[PDB]
Parts: sequence; structure tokens; C-alpha cells
Amino acid sequence: SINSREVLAEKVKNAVNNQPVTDMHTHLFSPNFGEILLWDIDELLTYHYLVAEVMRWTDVSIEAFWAMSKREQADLIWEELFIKRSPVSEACRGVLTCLQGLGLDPATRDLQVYREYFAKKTSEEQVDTVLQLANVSDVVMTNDPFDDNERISWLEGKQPDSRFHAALRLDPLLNEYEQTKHRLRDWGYKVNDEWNEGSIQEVKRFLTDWIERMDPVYMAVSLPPTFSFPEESNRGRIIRDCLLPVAEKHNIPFAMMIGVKKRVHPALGDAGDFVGKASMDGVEHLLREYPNNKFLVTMLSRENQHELVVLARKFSNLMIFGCWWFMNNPEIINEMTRMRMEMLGTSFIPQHSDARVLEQLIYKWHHSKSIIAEVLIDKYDDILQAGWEVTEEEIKRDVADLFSRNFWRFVGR
Amino acid sequence: SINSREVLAEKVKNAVNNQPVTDMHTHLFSPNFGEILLWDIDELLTYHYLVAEVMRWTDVSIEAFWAMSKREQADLIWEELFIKRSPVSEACRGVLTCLQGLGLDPATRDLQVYREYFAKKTSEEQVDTVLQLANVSDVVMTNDPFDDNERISWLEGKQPDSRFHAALRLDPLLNEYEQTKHRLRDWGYKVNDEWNEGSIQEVKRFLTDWIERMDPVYMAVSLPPTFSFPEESNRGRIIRDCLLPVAEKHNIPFAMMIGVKKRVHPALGDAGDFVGKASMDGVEHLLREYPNNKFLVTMLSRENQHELVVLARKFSNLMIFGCWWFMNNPEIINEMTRMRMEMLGTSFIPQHSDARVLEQLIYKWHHSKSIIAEVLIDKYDDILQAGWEVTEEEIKRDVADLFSRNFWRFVGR
Amino acid sequence: SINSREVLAEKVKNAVNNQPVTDMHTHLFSPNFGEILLWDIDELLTYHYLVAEVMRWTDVSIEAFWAMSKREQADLIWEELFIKRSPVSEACRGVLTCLQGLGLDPATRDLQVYREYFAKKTSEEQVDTVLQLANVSDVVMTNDPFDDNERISWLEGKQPDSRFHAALRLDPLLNEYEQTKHRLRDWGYKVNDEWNEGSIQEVKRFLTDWIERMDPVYMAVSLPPTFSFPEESNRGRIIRDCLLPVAEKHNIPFAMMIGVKKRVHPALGDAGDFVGKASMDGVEHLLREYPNNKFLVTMLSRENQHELVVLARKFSNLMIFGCWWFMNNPEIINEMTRMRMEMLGTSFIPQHSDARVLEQLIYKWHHSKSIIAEVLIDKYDDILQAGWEVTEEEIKRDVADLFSRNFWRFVGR
Ligand SMILES: O=C(O)[C@@H](O)C(O)[C@H](O)C(=O)O
Ligand SMILES: O=C(O)[C@@H](O)C(O)[C@H](O)C(=O)O
Ligand SMILES: O=C(O)[C@@H](O)C(O)[C@H](O)C(=O)O
Ligand SMILES: [Cl-]
Ligand code: NA
Ligand code: NA
Ligand SMILES: [Zn+2]
Ligand SMILES: [Zn+2]
Ligand SMILES: [Zn+2]
Repeated sequence: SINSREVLAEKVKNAVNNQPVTDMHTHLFSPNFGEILLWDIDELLTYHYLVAEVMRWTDVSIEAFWAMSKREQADLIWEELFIKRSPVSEACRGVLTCLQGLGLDPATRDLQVYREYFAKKTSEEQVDTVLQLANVSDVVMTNDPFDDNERISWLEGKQPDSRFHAALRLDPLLNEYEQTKHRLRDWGYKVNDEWNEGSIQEVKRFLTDWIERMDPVYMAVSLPPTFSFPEESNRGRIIRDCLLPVAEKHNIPFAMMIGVKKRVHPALGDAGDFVGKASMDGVEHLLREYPNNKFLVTMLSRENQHELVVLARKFSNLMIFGCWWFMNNPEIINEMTRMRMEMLGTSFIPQHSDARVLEQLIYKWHHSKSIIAEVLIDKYDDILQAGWEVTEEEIKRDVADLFSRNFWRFVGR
Repeated sequence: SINSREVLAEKVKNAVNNQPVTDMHTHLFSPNFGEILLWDIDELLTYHYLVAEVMRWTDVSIEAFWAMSKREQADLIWEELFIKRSPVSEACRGVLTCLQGLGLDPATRDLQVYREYFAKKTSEEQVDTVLQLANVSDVVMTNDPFDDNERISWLEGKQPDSRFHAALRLDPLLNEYEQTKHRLRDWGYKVNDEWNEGSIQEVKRFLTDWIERMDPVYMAVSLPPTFSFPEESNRGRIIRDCLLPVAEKHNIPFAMMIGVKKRVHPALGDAGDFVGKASMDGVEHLLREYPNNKFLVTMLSRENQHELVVLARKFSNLMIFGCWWFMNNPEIINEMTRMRMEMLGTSFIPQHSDARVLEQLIYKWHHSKSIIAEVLIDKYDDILQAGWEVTEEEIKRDVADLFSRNFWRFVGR
Repeated sequence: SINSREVLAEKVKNAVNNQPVTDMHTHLFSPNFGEILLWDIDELLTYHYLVAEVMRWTDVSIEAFWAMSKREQADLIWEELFIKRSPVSEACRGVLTCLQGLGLDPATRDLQVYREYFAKKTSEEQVDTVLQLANVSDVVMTNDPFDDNERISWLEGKQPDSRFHAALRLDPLLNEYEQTKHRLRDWGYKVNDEWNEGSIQEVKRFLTDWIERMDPVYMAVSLPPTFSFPEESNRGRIIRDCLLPVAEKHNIPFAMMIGVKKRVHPALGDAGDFVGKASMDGVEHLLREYPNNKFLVTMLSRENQHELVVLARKFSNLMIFGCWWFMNNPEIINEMTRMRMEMLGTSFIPQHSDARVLEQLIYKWHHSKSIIAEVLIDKYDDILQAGWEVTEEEIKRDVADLFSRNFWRFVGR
């Protein structure tokens, strides 16, 4: 029987370690989609989180950086972030965890040898390896139909294998309608100059067509700190007249990732986005006024985390998830997970990887599971000491909810 | 209900600490007996355990040491074992535990201040204080009629107060009969040169007379590693024809402390005794052949401990007790108590203090109770793990047995 | 590759728990042999280990005890060792582990209900249940052709099923030749009043006849602490001229369980045996002088354990096994298993149950595996900290050797 923090630590850690993970938000693709699925050590080293970091050290111009080959960029980052200074940051630590996880050894610092490992495998093979090592059963992708390369793959028949699920990303539609409406037109969607019946209907058609073609687990959009709702604006009207009605009809959750201020440093590309605290008014309104709609929410500002937890206490149609981007660091993951469990028990999704490069599934879940297990141990122990019987089966059940079931239960799959 | 090892631990520790102790073997005396009762920091520091230890470091010759005054010997020991080297030995640690328990501060290393504490009170006052701090309700003395000093107190009609009990110590009679018989004659005991009926009867009379004057809880003797029985020697015959039959008639247990090899280093005085493993044959014979006699046994050799425990499994007229002298060290107390509990459950007496100096009751019991508590927590945890539901009252009961009731139940008092 | 002590511990414990056990020494019999196979709660409670323990507490005379029915004895032991005092001894804890393993609940202390469970089952079923619960694949019995109740079955053709193996126990022959000599004649073995070629041939024929009837994995005998060899005694001659020769020929090992001092307390029956430290001279002689003979050895004295391990280091034809009887207590099992692994790696057999009652296989292996796993985790962790990388397969392999392969490999089966 589990009758001490010591036995508890053992059971919890084992349960967490053995629980297959459903990664509900990533930038990975089923291997049959091709090269869009990034992987290998050079890709890990050139992850944009690492581009931002190397630029704080190297004297090579950002322009010169983008001009180098992938291998050259990787060589530079390795030398600047791993050799010239100890790789202590979270993103650098992650690269090492991945290598060790693959059987490669960071002690040697033999980059050439690590590279040899990857050249000997196919995409299909590396996916099987990585999903096994990271114990991830399901991967949710981010499928942006506005990206020419992605759209053609879907239009030409590409479908993910059983382990990869789609999520319809709509940033261009919702945040750049003035420009995007012209593309909807090129694609046969007759949106008009004014927002009238015809425009509303065609935007719905667009959403419906893609829901049918992608069979997404949810519709998603990343939003700025200034997001508000209701709002007389293109975003405001599209959400109100098109997105919500359609999402309700197909019982598809609407995922909002709030807090990103795009391109504050355009030259850094993907590494050029910033963060800002958002008002909770828009979210509060959506939850209260659309009781039949489901919402998956994660926010970027550290200062929004606690009030977001309280908001989840108010609305059952709100399911909060992950420690997103700038929140995805040990110090923050820890405080967020503890505040969440303290006020929500197990009714939340603690994490997602946001993996852009296959191997990252290894370090993201490993780093995150160690922290989540420690939180669980403290919480199980507090009730154990209070006289509660905690069984191994109940721990497995709760751990299953957090890493996989709560999500599928929420999305209705 | 005790739902966790953590709660079990605190309940066990509380029970053990709160249980009044019957110390069944000491070298302390009821206060009304006089200066025979030793106490205070100078007495603590000149304990022969510390004398043997200081001679391993000091340049002072043993002759000179014995020549010094109490105070001077104590200053030498304090300086050599506490200041020049850290006082990490069990005996030195004990001195510090006593000091702290009395409210003094070891951190200052102010020996003069410590001495001032003791000069401020009377023997009766210190006895009340110490017995309170060490939570000792009953003390069993070692009463030797062959020691001129002690004998006079008894002949004077002095009686120990209710907190002190007598035990008739017989080493001289049993181990040095050839010399001792001449003293018995001087006392009116007409023992002959030949071991005839008259000699036997006079020796029994000597025993009966002191049993009447002291009303001892048991008769005792310390024996050498070569102890044997039956044996055609004064010791073997005195035990066979006098000691055992008298012990039976009075239903008084016979305590045998086996394993000491006396005076291997004469100049060290009380600090000059050694140890040796003994044969279990004599004890086995006594137990089997004298079923109506009760025996209290403790052995000096580490190598005799396990077989002594097995012998206890064989004979109910055998009660084993304590971790004697060279066995009275944490490492040994722990292995001994665990072997004993695993093969005897709670049917034994784990410890006695053997205190020669009053204050020692504090550390002797503090150090032992913590070890005994840890052993109990493990054993209790193991059966909680097996589904047994131990109650707090059952824990207090077992603790009372181990620290007090088992002894009184065995001596029939 | 295990990178953490947590993953190591999980894997080791899993390996240990799942590893089918080969119990190379018990006092159980294949169920087709009849009532000779003891089982059920009353048999557990009346195990002689508990008879010895209850006698240290109960007012009931040993005479009265033997006169009571099995149920009454069981009731008495339960009240005296489990109710009046916490059942903390190893043997008492063992009874509780057995009950819990069978799904019964120790918390209710309902002996009436526990008994009902066994009443509604057959020997065959319980054997299936227990061997399954205790994960024991093979059981080596102790087969004594001198016991009338057992011999009848062997003579009437009864053969144990494939899960039970035989061991030819020869105590009467080797230790009581003078009284056994006459039983051989009565069976057709013409041994003469003197040790001549005729006697040697008849004894050898006796061994050979039974080795033929039993096909035992080895021949065994328990010896006293005084055992020596060579020796001009019936035992010393039978071993030198008969046992060893027949052993080498059929290539079957000779198991010597040394250290038991028989019936030091006759009235206790099976609970009346004591222990003593033996000389190693005899075992050393046999190993050196009989290179072509296999010897399985276990010793009763705590004081023989370390030197026995060192002796195993000297001779490969020596296989030490288990923590026998009075050694079968956690404190000793732990020190023995650690000394053994430290000086012999995995080249030894850690444990055997010595079960006299069927269900004991549950607690004996549960209590023992628990300890062995801890030792393994510590030893594996030490090399891991040294840089060694152990695989789960190497662990399952090592665990296989300890609990089964080492034995079968030594016996040559
Ligand atoms: O790597 C990231 O986390 C960002 O660059 C984005 O992918 C962000 O997670 C998003 O989904 O908008
Ligand atoms: O202080 C001691 O333990 C010894 O010097 C003796 O008193 C011994 O305990 C004994 O009782 O003979
Ligand atoms: O139960 C026991 O362990 C003993 O009584 C004997 O069976 C001993 O193990 C032996 O086999 O000689
Ligand atoms: Cl020894
Ligand atoms: Na904090
Ligand atoms: Na030890
Ligand atoms: Zn993302
Ligand atoms: Zn003493
Ligand atoms: Zn046996």
C-alpha cells in the first residue's frame, strides 16, 4: 500500500513515466507529408528558440546568419551556446536531453558523430524511434491552409497516419482578413467588400470545407495582448458570425493562444515575436455567452496565468492547457502547474510540447514530466498525510487524465 | 487509524519518549546512601569509558593521571577528547547529551559554567531532576555486600527510597571464593575448608540473610568468556548447591552477565577489562536442567548475540536484556535490537543504562530510545504493509512491555 | 540504458517480481502425495517457529499445548502473539503477508472468516493458487526414505508432478547409523557390525536404489556445529566411502546444511533445535580433496556466514545457498546477501523458503525478494555511477541466475 511520500514518489514517477502522451499542440507533421516534418541534430540546433539565444552572443550579423547553410548555422550555435558558454538555458539543455535519449552521448561533444546517427535513418524510422522514446501515442499538428505548401498537400490528397491529428489554424483569416479576403476569393469563396450575408456564408463555407477535408480536433488561432470580444472588427465579426456557429454545429472546440505580439523584431523571423498581458474580458465573455461552444485556452504572459486558472473555476466550457512558449520554462511550468492543480484538481491539461522539430518530443515531455510528477507527489502526499487512501490504480487514472484523457474527453473524440 | 509511515513514526516516537523507564541494571544508588551516588560534570568526564579513550591520545602517564585530582582529570579529558579532537565517540557524545538535557549549552564549551550548575544543588535535587529528564521511574542498583562502604549503609538500616531497587551482586563469592570465604567466616558464616553440608548451608544462609535485608529483584554476577556449567569449582558448586536452590525458593531470577575478561590492563583500573566470546553450553544447561529457575542474561561479545537470541527462542525461563558495555554503541544496539525483535517479537528487554554517574541516565536512555524507536517504526510499518491495523494504544502497550513491564513480569514483582 | 536510479529501481523490482522462482529447499510435497503436504491458516499459525514464540508468553504448559487440538493451538497462538502483543516478529509478520496475499483482510482480525476460505478448497487448487501468487515455478522437496509416512508413497509408485523435485534427505543414515543400521538390514541391505567392503556396498546400494527411485536433484543432510571431516565415525566413513563416490558417479551435488544442535529442548519437538558456529576445516577439506564432487552449502550460525563466502571464492565446486532458519530474518538476510554479492557478484543462490506449510511460499518469497531487490538496486546503482550502462535484459538475466538458473546449472539438470 502507498503509505509514505517515499513510496508515493516511486509510484507517481513510474505512472507518469509510463503514461502514453497525447501531445495536443505541436508543429510536427505525419511523416508522409514529407520534408515539412523537420528532424535531426542540425534542425534541433537551429530551432528558433536557439536563434534568439545565439544572437545575444555572436558577432555575426543576423543577415549573415540567414545566409549560412543549415549546417553552418548549426555549427555556429553549437560553438556559441555549447562550447563558448555552458549550455545551461532550457532550450540548450533540451538539445542535450534529446541526444542522450537517442543513445548519443553529450559527454563527448562529438557533433560530427551525432550527425552520422541521423544520416542513417529515414523519416518514417526516426518517427517510430522518437514516439517510442518519448512515449507519445498521439500528435496534434498545426495545419495552416493559408500556407501554400501545406494547402496543396491537403488539396492533393495527403492525409496523416493514425498517430497524427489535424487542427485547423486560422491566424491569417482572423487577424489579417483585409489581406486574406482576396485569397478566399482566388479560391472560389465569394466574400464581398462589405460584411454581409454573402460574406458570412462564404467564410462559413470555407471553414466547413476545411473541417471536412482535415477532420480537425479543434480550430485554432494565436491572438495579441489586445484581443477583445465582442468587437466591431473583422476578427470580431468572423468569430461571432462564422467561427462560433460552425464550431458549435460540428461540436469542435475553439483554441485560443493569447498574448503574442507578432514581429517586434522582423529580422529575427520566427524568433521575432514578443509577449504582453491580455485582458480576460474577451475570454470571460466568450465563455459566458457561448455556453454551447467549447474553448481550449493557453496564454503567453506570466501575469495572466493565475486569473486564467480562476476563470476556469467559473466556466466548465473552458479547458486550459499547457505552459506555452515563453511560459515553457521550469520556473514557470512549476508555478503554473501548482496553481492549476490547487484550484482545479485534475481538470486541466498541464502541458503540450509545441515541437517544431521531431526529436524535441523527447526533451519537452521529459523535462515537463519530471516537474509534473514532483507536483503530483506533493499533492498526493498532502492528502495521504491527511488520512486519504491513494491507490496505484487511482494514480494511473489521474495521470492518464492529465496527459491524455482530459483532452480527448473535451474535444469529443 | 495510522495511514502513513510519517504519522506512525511520530506516534511511535511519542510513545517511546513518554513511557516511564524501569532501568533494570545500573551502578547508581538511592540518594540517602551518600557519596556512593556519583554525579555532576566532573564525574561524567572521569567515567572510565572516557579514561580508556583519553589514554589513547594523552602524553600524561596513567600513573600521573591517577595522581591528579578529579577536577584536573576532567580538564585533561575535556581538553584531549573534546577540544584537541572532535568528541564523536559514543561516550563523549553522551556527555554532551547530558549537558544539553540539563539546560546547559555545549556550544560555549564553558566547563566552568557547567560546573557552577551542579554546585548549586543537592543530591536529592539532582536525582529528582535527572529522573524527570530521563523519564526513569525505577532504578535497579548493583548492591555488593563485599564492598565495605556499601555494606555499612545496609547494616546501618538504611533503605533506598521507592524509586530504587536492590540487586544482590555476588562476584566475590562466586568468582573469588577462595579469598572470600575468609571474610564470610569473619561475618559468622562458618564455611569449612571442605565443601560439605555445613559449608553449603552457611553459604545459603549468607544469601538468605542478604535477600532479607535488601529484598533484591534478582541476584547477579558477571562471568568470564570461559564460564562453564556444570563445573567442579567453587563457582560451579556454589551455583549448583546454594545459589539456584535459594533463588528457586525465593523465586528470584539469577542474572548472568557473561563475557568480561577482568584486568587485562591492571593500571587502567575499572577501565582495564576486556571481552571474549563465550560458549553457550553452560547457559543452555542451566536453562534446561533448572526449569523452575528464572535467568536474566546479557553477553559482552558481539559474536554471542545472535545465538543468545536463538537460545531465548528455546527457553521461556530465559529473559535476555540490554546491550551491555562494549555492546552499548549505536551500531551494535541497532543490529542487536533488530535480531531480537525479528526472532522474539516483544518478549525481551532491549536496554539498561549501566549508569555509574547519575546524569548518564539522560544520554543512555536518549540515545537508546531513538534507536529502539526506529526499529519499532520499521517493524510496525512492515505489518501495516501486510494489512494489519496497529492502534496507538497497542503501540503504547508494546512500548510499556519493552521499557518496563517485561522486567517486572519476569522478576515476579 | 537506465539513466536514473528511479528507472533502475523500477526495472529491477519488476524483474525481481516477475522472475519465476526455483525454491531449491522446502518441506513441501507434490499434492498427489497426500496430507503430508501441510496447508491452511491453522497450519501457518502452528508452524514451529510460532510454537517457540508463543511459549515465551503463554501460561499454558507445553504439555497442555500438545494436548490441544490443532485449532485450539492455532487459537492460542493467535491470541498470545497477535492480539495480546503486536505481531511484529518475522514469523508472525509472515502469517499476515500470507493472509493478505490470498486476498483475506488482516485488518478485521477475523480468524473465523480466514478459516472458511481454506475449507472450501482442495490441496490441488491451493497449490495452484499459491504457486501462482508466489510466482514459484519449481519446488525442491526434502525426501526422507526413513519416514514411514513418506516412504509408503514412494513405494506405492507415487511420483511428484513436474513442479516438485526430490532431494534425498539422509540424516538418519549419516547421523544415526547405529540405530539406522538395523532398518537397512530389515529392508534387505546387508550391512555388517563392522565397516567392511560388504557394508560399504550395501549402503551404496541403498543410496543408488533411492537415487533411482527418486531421481533427486541432490542428496542432503543437516549437520551439527561439531561436524568435521575426515572423521573416523560412521558419518565420516559413510561420506568418504559411499556418499561421495555415488555422488560423483551420478554427478549429483551433496547439500550440507551445517550448524544445527538437535533437541536442546526435547519437549518443544521441532521447535527444540539450537545453533552453534562450525569449523570450516571440514568443508574446506571436502572441496579441495573432492574436485569432482559438487557441494551445496548453507550454514546456521551468523558467525560462519562471512568465512563461508570467502570459501566460495576459493572453490568453484562450492555453491552456497539461502539464509537458513535462524538466518532467515531481514537483518541477517540483508547483511548476508550484501556480503555475498560484494565478494561473489551473482555466483551464488540467495534464498530458499524452507516452507513447511504451503502458503508460506507467499511471505518467504515476498519478504525475501523485497530485500534482494534493494541490494540489487544498490549494486547496480554503484556501477551506474561508475559509468557502466546496464540494460533491462542484463538485469532480467542476472535476476534469472540468482533465483533459478544458478541452481539448475550447478545441479547439472
Ligand atoms: O515555436 C513557437 O512556440 C512559436 O513560434 C509558435 O509556433 C506558437 O507556438 C504558435 O503556435 O503560434
Ligand atoms: O561500567 C561498566 O559497565 C563496567 O565497568 C561494569 O560495571 C559492568 O557493567 C558490570 O556490571 O560488571
Ligand atoms: O523448519 C526448519 O527450518 C527446520 O526445523 C528444519 O526443517 C531444517 O531447515 C532442516 O531442513 O534441517
Ligand atoms: Cl565467532
Ligand atoms: Na516561486
Ligand atoms: Na549491519
Ligand atoms: Zn505552437
Ligand atoms: Zn554494570
Ligand atoms: Zn529445511
